[PDB]
Amino acid sequence: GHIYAVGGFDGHTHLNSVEAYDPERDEWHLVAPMTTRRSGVGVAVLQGRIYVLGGYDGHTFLDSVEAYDPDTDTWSEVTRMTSGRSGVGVAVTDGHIYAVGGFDGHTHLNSVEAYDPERDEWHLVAPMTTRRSGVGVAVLQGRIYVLGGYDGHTFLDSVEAYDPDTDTWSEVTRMTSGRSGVGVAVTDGHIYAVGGFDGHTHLNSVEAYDPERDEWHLVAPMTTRRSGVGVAVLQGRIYVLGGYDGHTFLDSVEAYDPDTDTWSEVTRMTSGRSGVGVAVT
Repeated sequence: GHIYAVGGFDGHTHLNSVEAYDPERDEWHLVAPMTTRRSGVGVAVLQGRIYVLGGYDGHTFLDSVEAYDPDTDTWSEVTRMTSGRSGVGVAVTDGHIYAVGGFDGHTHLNSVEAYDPERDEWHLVAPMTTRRSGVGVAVLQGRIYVLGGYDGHTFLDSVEAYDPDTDTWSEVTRMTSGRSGVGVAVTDGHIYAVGGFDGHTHLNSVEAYDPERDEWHLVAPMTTRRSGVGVAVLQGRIYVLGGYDGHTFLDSVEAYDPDTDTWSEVTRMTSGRSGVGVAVT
């Protein structure tokens, strides 16, 4: 597999470029660009295609969606979401894509919508309790976990879980820190919350959720403090890409091996990308 880094902001330009990472060659290169510039974009993989949704293009908050097919190196339009959403979280489960929260240009949303492949149409599902943009989303067992974010007032440490079978939300133990712009990975039965911004500092800490014990614990921190990051799991390793450290729009990438609790540097992206979306396919 490859890691795809989608869009983002490089400090001057909202990007429509997309690049792919090969972990054996430890190299990044551009692929075909997307049609729309997008930072704060949500990304998911459904039946081998990469779906990119929402974001901000430099002028407008987007409700538009596009899909990439790696085999043909071609982007195709997909039906629009019910609302524009930047800083949106994205989950795939049951053959559905969920878009969670986000900022529509005026307010932070607690609404959540689902993409129905029966119809190529989006529709709202039950809302979360808290409004959240810059939110991290993970699928674990059958449930969608929503972590952190920003609600317009508070940098959130709270976590909620969605059950798609019942279209209902439940509370989960809060994280050790508020984390807006947080990255999320699931590997080996744990959810990792990576980085973020807590209102005073960008974070290099990383914490892991054990669902057996409903407990968060810190693990080894990354080298660079980062919010607006992309996170991917590939070949047992957690890759953290891009983001913003409070000064610089980052092109740096780090990899974490859960078996050694060790972060290692890997090759930089072709561009700095904050608010970058990530897919593994």
